[PDB]
Amino acid sequence: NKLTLDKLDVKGKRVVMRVDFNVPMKNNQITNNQRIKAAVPSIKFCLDNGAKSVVLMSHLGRPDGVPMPDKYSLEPVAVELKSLLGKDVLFLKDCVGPEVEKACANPAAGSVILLENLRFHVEEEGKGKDASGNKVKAEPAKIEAFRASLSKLGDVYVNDAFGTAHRAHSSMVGVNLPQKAGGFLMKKELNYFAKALESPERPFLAILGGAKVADKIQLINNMLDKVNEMIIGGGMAFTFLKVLNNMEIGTSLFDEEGAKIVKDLMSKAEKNGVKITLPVDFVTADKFDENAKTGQATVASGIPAGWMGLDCGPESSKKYAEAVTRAKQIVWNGPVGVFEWEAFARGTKALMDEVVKATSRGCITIIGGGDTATCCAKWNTEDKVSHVSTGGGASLELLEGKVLPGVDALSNI
Repeated sequence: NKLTLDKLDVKGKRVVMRVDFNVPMKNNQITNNQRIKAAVPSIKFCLDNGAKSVVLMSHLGRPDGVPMPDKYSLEPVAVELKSLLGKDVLFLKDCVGPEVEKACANPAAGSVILLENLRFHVEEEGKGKDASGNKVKAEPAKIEAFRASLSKLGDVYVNDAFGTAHRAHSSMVGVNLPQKAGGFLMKKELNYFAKALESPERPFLAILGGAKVADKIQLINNMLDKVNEMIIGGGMAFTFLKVLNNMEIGTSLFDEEGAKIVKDLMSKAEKNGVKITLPVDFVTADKFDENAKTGQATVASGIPAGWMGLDCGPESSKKYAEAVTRAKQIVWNGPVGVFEWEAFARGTKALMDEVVKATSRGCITIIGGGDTATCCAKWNTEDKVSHVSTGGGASLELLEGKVLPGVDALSNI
């Protein structure tokens, strides 16, 4: 088992903390601060408990190992963190090197420091692209030196970067300090998912939605071994329906590879006892546009040639709601329509309504990061579900039954 922050003594200690501050940005400003807010409990605990410093490190975006200060700087995050903490945050223009080590060597007590984007250095990922666009690999001596440098910035290490936990990057697995502790966010996220996977309240419903089938196959198979019911929604559903029901789907997404295995998936579900709920009706569009002409369809009518399905219809929302009603635990990963466009948002919104009502009556409702978490912000329901994950990719890994290097790298207890 793993060391965690609650058991760590930080008094008079410099804490180097990996966080996931890889927040959505637009035009040099933050569009969603949840990832930042999510780390505050760990940071506050360190400060409250006497830490000399807290040195925060993260990536932002995918600069691919070249400094891109004008495009992918973490400077705005520092400003936002200050607002959230109500305490000053010193932003450094790099993450390693002699000046950074000196700045972090013995700061004034209580100092909060945010380093520049780790991914400005190829050593963080271990690979990248040069300024010319060439793929490159980092060199071993250089990668060790990068890790050594980060390790100097603190006396103890905390990893609260749940969002990044799937990445075996230098900041994430390569810090060499005597104590390497999981932070409060890391703990909370893992604990929600482990329980869902291992010991769920039942019935356990998974709601999976998305465009493709092919890239959810490990997810669906693993989940089919854990759940009692599954809703398969969004664009991916058309593959199941074309295969299963001989449905005419028009220009709707169709996954040729996935089509090959739909029956195998259904057969597994039937063997395991899992009830599969697919959509039975749709909102149609003449093209993939917010302002497309719209229509309605059912599995039986088909979708007319040249049209595409972009949301489920009211009959599907009904059927989805029945499954939600039965559930004692829910994991929801994926919207069931093109939620960012009004004409195609009704299915997702209705489903959100149901999940919120479920929570109120004791359902454990866990919302996967990414698009599903985005819907929670959009519709202001972040506090009306049990858990809104900060980590869409990381949580998909957990849902697929895979290990997280970021976790595994922590100190054993």
